[PDB]
Amino acid sequence: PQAKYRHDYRAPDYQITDIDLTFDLDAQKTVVTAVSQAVRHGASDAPLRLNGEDLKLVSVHINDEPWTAWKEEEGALVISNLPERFTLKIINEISPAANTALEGLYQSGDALCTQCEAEGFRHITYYLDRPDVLARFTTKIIADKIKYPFLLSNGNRVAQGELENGRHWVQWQDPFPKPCYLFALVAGDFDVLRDTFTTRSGREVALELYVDRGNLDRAPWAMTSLKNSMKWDEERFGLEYDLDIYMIVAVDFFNMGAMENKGLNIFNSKYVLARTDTATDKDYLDIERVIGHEYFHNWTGNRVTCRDWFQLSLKEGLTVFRDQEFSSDLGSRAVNRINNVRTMRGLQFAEDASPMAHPIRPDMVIEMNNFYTLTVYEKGAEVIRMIHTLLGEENFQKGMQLYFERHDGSAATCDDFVQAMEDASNVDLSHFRRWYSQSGTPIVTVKDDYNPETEQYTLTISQRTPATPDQAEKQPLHIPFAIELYDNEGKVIPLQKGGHPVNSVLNVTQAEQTFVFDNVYFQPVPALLCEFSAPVKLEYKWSDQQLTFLMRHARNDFSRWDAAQSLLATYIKLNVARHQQGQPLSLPVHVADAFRAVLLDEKIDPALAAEILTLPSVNEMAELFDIIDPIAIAEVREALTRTLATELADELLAIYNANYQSEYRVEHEDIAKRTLRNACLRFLAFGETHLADVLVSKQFHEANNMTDALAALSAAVAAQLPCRDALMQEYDDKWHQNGLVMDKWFILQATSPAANVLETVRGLLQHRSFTMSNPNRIRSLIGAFAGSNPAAFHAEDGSGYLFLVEMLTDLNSRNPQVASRLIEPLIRLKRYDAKRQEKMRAALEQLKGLENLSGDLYEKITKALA
Ligand SMILES: N[C@@H](Cc1c[nH]c2ccccc12)C(=O)O
Ligand code: NA
Ligand code: NA
Ligand SMILES: [Zn+2]
Repeated sequence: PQAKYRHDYRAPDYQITDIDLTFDLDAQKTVVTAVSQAVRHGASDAPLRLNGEDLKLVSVHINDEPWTAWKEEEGALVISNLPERFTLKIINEISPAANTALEGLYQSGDALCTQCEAEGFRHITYYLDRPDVLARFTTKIIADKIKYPFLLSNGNRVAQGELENGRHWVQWQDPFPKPCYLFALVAGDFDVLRDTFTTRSGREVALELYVDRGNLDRAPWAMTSLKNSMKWDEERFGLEYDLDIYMIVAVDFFNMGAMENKGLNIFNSKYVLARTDTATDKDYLDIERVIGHEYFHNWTGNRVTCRDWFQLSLKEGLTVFRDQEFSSDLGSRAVNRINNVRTMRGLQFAEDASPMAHPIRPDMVIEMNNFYTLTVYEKGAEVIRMIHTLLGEENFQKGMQLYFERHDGSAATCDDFVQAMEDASNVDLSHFRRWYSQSGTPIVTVKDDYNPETEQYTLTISQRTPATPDQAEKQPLHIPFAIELYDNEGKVIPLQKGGHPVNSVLNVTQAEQTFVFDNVYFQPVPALLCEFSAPVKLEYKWSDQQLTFLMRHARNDFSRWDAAQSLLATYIKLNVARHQQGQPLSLPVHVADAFRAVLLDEKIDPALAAEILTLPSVNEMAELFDIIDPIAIAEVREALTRTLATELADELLAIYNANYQSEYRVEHEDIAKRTLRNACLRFLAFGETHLADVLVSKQFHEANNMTDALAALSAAVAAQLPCRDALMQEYDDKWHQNGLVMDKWFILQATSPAANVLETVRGLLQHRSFTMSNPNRIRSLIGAFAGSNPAAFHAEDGSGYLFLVEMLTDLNSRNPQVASRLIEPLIRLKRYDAKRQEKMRAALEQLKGLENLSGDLYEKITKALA
């Protein structure tokens, strides 16, 4: 497999302006007829090079003349000796039923559906499968009427007819030129939820949600979320939907989350289907986020698309930023920010420290499907958010407006977007652009001094980004570094110098810099990197008392949570070192006291309290350490939970009881109380065994919603309570027919602290609700074990690695995209001790030797073994 390079970008030799597709659909053999209007832009002797994968070519015509001047080669059809403008007609066959990779045209249950991003359309026909080629599509679909009564593609229905032998057809036209990755086709039999949204300017939009027969009871929340998304994009960004119909199809078999195909989004059913007895608060909020995300792509991705795939973050960073802003505006901004920061520090930082490290705009890609990453998406959003911090909302929106004005109807670059922001705002972003080209996580070190003689406070701030495997050279970035200074009363000290106010967002642009503030009338307690103002590691020598002071006094809820994280980090590190020496947990009394105060504080938002009372995950804890000890981390997390459960037992029960809610509502105040109550339950499960078992079993059985039922079941598994097996069996018996609900149970099985977890996981490969044919099942059982049970995955006997090798040997052939998701825990080997590294290296070497090794795995394995 050959690497492709961003610096090799060249405008295409040919454009296609219009394509008319016909599908004669059948699961075994689909015939595709594609009639494209092409125009040569390059040299008169340049051949037309069409991408194609696994196609059976039937015929090639140019202006209806059977063409003799062509050859097929690896991944391509190369057509020579063409006029400047011509009609290309290709007929080819494909086999949806044979498509286990779920890219191109494939089967999802009884339905046929497509996935074309990034380079899936070339699995359907020979085409210019590159996103800077935009064409107007029309799509004719011919199929068996009984099997496929609904035949959907992008845009509007313009023709329909009936044929002999029980077949029918529909033709669709989408007026907006698009790259082929935004093409979609769906055929099948569905229940349809229909509704309407009227845009602010009065365009009435038909909304249609297609779900498997029998699932209409689970569709209204997604529909509500769609309307919410449409309204928000109007209010916040001034953007209206631009077509007459908005279709969403929920499919059970899907490699990712959802796909923004113009006017015909295709969603993993996990991000559509919800009922109060099947879905948790988190599921509801995820459906909201993902519905919003795909909707927001209509402008940031569709109306303006990507010139090439190295520009992926142009749409993904900006659309993730938009979905976060949406969720934050509608819900708790603090809880959203907190959770997004947990993801950055606990998951994205790990990727940036790994062999797969890349800038948000990559320079080199072998398999583009490998680059739909925490970096491109989540760090991409942090970079957008930094622009927002630097510009402020008004200038940011001016930048958005200039971006659309310039680039609407075209494929653009990351640099185009940055230039629009810079030009609209008059803020210089030339240095800022390095965030697009540099990989790795900057470390920002802060030292301070208070001078009582002069009433000056001095911050000396330094930065460095360690070298990464992809980049030997690193340079200083433009880091927006937000601060707040507090006096002894918890009041904010005005920032000023030489008689002028100073902006609280410091521009940290050098390797080292000093900032001096005057009229600092009392020695301050600083709040540093407020609202996680840049995606960086902060090094500052906090005292415990400074941190508990911030937990009490900090103005923004994020700062209060973040101070608690810094307080915990010190004692997590302490207790992991202790674990390694065979010593039990040690925690100062004043630390337990800070958490008691949070529990008992009547004024604190329960949403905030709940997050402070949610310990960092084992993945967040891992990032505190150069070399990860996953067993020590897991056991310390449990010991810390048990210690707090004992110290806080009375308070935890009081708050648990106080937050009881008889009515279940998917409403932010109720969700916040429930999140707090269940945070309390988690500790209570790890307290005195009989009371724990009673509380947990009672909640599981009395729950009137899945959030409370699953919180109880999860606690029973985590604390290995007596009731565990009975409750787990009860859930299986009730829910085994429901794959999405069973995913929750597979996750609990996979992440269990039980000594025999791997045995159980292997046995579950035979479970009635599990199948290797479904990405959701695979991720919930196998992915959760390897990625979310590092203590078991990294068992000292190497059994976890051997298990994953077995699974990846299957998935490499079946579904390389899912295989490549699942190999990630193995490529982290350099973070582990020598003995583990050698077993992980052996595992990777076994996979490297596989017959028919996918490009997806090849790329990751070679980087890991380098
Ligand atoms: N474009 C989708 C992501 C996606 C869905 N399916 C895919 C398959 C391959 C690559 C990306 C995807 C999004 O970010 O909203
Ligand atoms: Na809000
Ligand atoms: Na100091
Ligand atoms: Zn996206």
